[PDB]
Amino acid sequence: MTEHFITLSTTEPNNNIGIVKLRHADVNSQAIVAQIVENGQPKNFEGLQPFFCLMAQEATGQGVSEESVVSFDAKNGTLKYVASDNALQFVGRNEAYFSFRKQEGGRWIEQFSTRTFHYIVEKSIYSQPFKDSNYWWTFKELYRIFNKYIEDGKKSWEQFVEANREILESIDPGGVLLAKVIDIEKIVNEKVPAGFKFVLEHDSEYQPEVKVTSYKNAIGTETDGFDSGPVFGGGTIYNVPVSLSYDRQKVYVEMPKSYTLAGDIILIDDGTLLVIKETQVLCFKMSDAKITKGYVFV
Amino acid sequence: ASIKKVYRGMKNGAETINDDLEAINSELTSGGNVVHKTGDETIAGKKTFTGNVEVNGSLTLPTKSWSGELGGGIILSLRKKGTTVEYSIGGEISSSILANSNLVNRSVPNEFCPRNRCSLVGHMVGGWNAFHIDIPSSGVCQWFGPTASSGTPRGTGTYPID
Amino acid sequence: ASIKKVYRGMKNGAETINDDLEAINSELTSGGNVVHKTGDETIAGKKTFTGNVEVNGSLTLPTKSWSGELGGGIILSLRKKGTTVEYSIGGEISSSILANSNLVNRSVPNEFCPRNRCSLVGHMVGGWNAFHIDIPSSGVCQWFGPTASSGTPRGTGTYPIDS
Amino acid sequence: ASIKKVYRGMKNGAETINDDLEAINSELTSGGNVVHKTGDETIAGKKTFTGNVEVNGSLTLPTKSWSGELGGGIILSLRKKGTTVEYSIGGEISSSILANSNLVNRSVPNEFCPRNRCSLVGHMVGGWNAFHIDIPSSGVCQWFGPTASSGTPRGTGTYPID
Amino acid sequence: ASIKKVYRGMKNGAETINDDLEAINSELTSGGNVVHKTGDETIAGKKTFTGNVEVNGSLTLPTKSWSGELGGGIILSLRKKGTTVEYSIGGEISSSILANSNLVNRSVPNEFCPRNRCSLVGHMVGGWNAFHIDIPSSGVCQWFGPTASSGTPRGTGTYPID
Amino acid sequence: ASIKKVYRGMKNGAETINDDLEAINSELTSGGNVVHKTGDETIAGKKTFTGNVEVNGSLTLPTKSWSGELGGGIILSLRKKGTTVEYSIGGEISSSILANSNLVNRSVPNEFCPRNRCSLVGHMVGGWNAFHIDIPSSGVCQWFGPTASSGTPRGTGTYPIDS
Amino acid sequence: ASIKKVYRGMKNGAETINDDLEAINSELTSGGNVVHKTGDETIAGKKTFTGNVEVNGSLTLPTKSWSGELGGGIILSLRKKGTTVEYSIGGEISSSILANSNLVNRSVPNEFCPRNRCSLVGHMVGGWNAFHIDIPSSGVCQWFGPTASSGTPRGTGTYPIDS
Repeated sequence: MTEHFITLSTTEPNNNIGIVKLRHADVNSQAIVAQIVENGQPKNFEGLQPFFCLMAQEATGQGVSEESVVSFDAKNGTLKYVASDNALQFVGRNEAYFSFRKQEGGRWIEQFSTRTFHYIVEKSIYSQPFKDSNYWWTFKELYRIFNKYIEDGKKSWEQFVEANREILESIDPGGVLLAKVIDIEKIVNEKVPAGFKFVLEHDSEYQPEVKVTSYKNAIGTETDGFDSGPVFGGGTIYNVPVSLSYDRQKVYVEMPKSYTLAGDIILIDDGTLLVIKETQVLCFKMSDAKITKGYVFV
Repeated sequence: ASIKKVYRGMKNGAETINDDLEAINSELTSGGNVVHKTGDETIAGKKTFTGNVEVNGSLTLPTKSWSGELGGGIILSLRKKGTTVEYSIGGEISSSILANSNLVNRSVPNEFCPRNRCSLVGHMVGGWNAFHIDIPSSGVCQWFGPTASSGTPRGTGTYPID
Repeated sequence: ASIKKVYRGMKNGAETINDDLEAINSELTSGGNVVHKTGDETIAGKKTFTGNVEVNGSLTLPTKSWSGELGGGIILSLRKKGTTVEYSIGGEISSSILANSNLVNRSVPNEFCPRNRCSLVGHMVGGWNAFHIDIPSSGVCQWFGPTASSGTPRGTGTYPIDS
Repeated sequence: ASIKKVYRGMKNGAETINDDLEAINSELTSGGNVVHKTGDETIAGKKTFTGNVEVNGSLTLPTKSWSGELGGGIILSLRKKGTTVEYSIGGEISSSILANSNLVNRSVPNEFCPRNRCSLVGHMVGGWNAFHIDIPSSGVCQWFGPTASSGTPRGTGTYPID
Repeated sequence: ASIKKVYRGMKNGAETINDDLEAINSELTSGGNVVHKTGDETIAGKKTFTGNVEVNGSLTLPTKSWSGELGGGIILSLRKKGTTVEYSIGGEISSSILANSNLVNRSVPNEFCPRNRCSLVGHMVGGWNAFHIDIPSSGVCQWFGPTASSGTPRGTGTYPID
Repeated sequence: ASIKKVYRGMKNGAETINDDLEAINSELTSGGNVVHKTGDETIAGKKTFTGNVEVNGSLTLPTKSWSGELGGGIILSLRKKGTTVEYSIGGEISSSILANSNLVNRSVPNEFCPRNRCSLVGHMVGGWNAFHIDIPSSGVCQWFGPTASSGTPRGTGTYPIDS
Repeated sequence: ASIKKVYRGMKNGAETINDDLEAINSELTSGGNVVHKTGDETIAGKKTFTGNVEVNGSLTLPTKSWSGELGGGIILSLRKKGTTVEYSIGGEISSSILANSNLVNRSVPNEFCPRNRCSLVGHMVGGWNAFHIDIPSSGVCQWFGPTASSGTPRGTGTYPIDS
């Protein structure tokens, strides 16, 4: 993270000497490293809690801006204050200082403070207001509304399905059946190896292990040429559930109905075969044997 | 001493004052960062005593010992104590040592080497024979006596280092 | 310092505190159990000075003196100063002392006896004659020079007592 | 420590006591008239240590140096360190010095002169020759060796003053 | 190794066992009270090796040295290495030593004295002359050669003590 | 260490593990089959120390003694200490022993016999006379000195046994 | 020993603990980085034995051998064992060797050279003749006997290398 080094005094009449410049959009990066000095020697603020006191223009009161400094060494008079979202809030030429107090029961005993230093906050693209849809906006405002749409949208949809489902299954003695069967059937079409059938011919006299994977927009299979697809090098890869059946030099791979794809059969030099239909690719990896032929079953 | 602050409208005021006075008075008898008239304590820093100092017990100073055969069979035993090194000549002359010659068998360490050239007066067992060995700033001792082949070297004393 | 206890509802609250503060402050300047920068005080206990010590006055250490004729008119004056004993050879040789023989007239006390054998280099008045007397841990001094019957022995220096 | 008087019906009683306690506590750590375990401080008065004193650093004592030709070409270098004076014999014998005669060229100053007669044993470069010089309370040194006209005198050690 | 007790119905049992096993395993590689195959360690107690011991580095044993003129000008240099003492004959015969006579100048210390009488064979420089010195349990050496008054004695070897 | 086996579904498992850990930890401090930094222990097997070995106590080695008259009143005392044998020549010559002749009274045992011929330098009591006896691998010692009938043989040292 | 970590909700907990205890107990009997009471093992590092050490078997030390004709026909056989070098004098004197002269035919290597000057007592075959050869720190041996032209040099013993 970014650090700003300052050697602040309590005796030397500086008033304005020492600038700290940072931006509005700087979450947890901007840090103030200060050395506290009194009469040329470091002052020990042991038993006193440090505070970042900010005198913001356009936002004054009794507690203009004050926050406890967490990282500090009172033995040597050093502190590290990380700029909080409240300190970044006030864009413009501001004044700040560090205070050290000994508070007990509401009322304070002792409180000594350092000289004032300039705390200048520069605008960000997030702070600057912009014109969108005929109205003037700030980022935080628009980001809040969009995240409300995304979260209330999800909640409204999960309630839509829940309420709709309960019309069919909860209000009917035989309607529960229709709902349940339709869901089971779909799972069996995607997770159970029953629908799709494929034959792999090999050179081995034994039972070679076959692993099947399905993926879209693979290398050099995208519609508009190389690197034209949304996910470069292949999208999501699905490990296809398989039911293996063996005969002499023939492996029968049963797969779910959803993985049914009739395309071009490409045989690679080793124990690897692909079925490519435009963007959709079905991969067959065979161990301890060499694929000679591959074809679907009717 | 670790003391608590006293202020107006303080809860347990009389208790705080008493605890602060007791903490202070405790350091007046034992412990803390103060030298006492009684007890074993460690003192740090450059202390200047303008008055007269009297020691009834034992005075301990940094001690370092060294012994080695300088040359020809002459063994010198050295013991450093502050700014004064105590020498002890011993052994037996085996080989012939020339007059005003250098002893090259063993050299005196730099921590025992004096600023000025010191002479160590010794006596030979047997007759009325006397000898002296010079220690330079380098540490390479010299036999300032006449040419001798046999004899017993003896002599104990002190020599300055600064 | 002798201080009074402070408690709630104390008759004379401020008075007691004042006397306690004055009693402590009195010990900060003079007396008590603390070592001061001014005045003559007695200190007890093992004091280890890690820093540098500077003395402008005079340093005093335990002192004990002894004098006696070792053998054949040879009187040795000894004075102990902590860990170093100062020797002084005097008198005049009356009787004949043999070469490499022990002086049996009077022995050196144990409090002056060193751990290791120490040689005391001396000079005879008149000639270029030199001699050395060895002091063992026993006490009986041994004349390591040649056979002599007459002469004036002289020699002053220091010898260690510990090793 | 500079402390204020505490009395009944005192204006700002809490601040008076607190400042008195803080002033006393400050002297318990640094400064004041009390000797501390840390920091460079100056101590005055006759301090008697009944216990055992241990020094790890350096011990400094009043030092005074003197050098001069006693007589016949013999130069003696003297250095005082408390109650012990360190001697160093050097130079070359130019003129004839008689046996049991007084050295009249330069006398030893009274501040270096011991109460009793001290014999400083030395050795002549080249042979088995030894010599001793007696120093009385007056300062006039005496060559107790034989009648010598040439030779190199050497000898380093320590002699008591009291 | 410092291990914690394992009991039934123990809160955070998984951590306790792992920490106990790791503490034991740490002592199997370095430190503890056990001797390891690697690292510099100190071993105490009577260790009996029934097998064959092989040393590739250096073997260090308790060493004690002694040197002194036995009689007539014969200096013997002795160095003990546990149960074997290394002797070295040197010097020059100054006074007449009788045949089968005792050397009375310096006696061999009891720590160097053997249980049985040992003969140390030597050779005289410049001639086909040989000599032997007998050392008893007492320490008083005996010259068993002929009545000699002058010559250079030499001889180096080893002799048992037990 | 004698430890119990830990398995799934073990009755009173907490006690079992604790007892096993305590039994192992006991062997880490004292006893067992491991060499400790404290206590008297017996070690077996070929131990090769590649590093430096330092002994502060006493080193003990296998010892075997032998004594006997080699020939003509010449008694040799031998003692083995690992790979070095200590010799001691004693007695007095009674009969006449020829020059370069073998002593046939009693031979040196094979366990004391070296691989190579070793010469034992000795000295005759009375004169500057010297002699040496060669010990071959056979055992029969040979007098390499001149023809002698009387005299006292003496000599003590060490000789190697291996090459 | 290689051990697996034990944690909350671990699959095969009882199995892991047992295999960890068995792995540790295996190193307590044989192998690992620990010295045992039984078996042949290699030890590295500076080991300091404060107690008494007893060896019942054989003690092996680093060995280095050298042999050469020093001068005039005298061959010296050397064998280094730790801090002690075993010497063996042999051969036959061919050329005339002067009294107190240096042997320049072959020099003793620096690894065999002692710190102090050692004398090797020997005996000449034929008579009561004795000789000694000095070995300095340089390596150039010196014949300390009288002027000899013929004879058989013999002598076996030991000499220190360190002082």
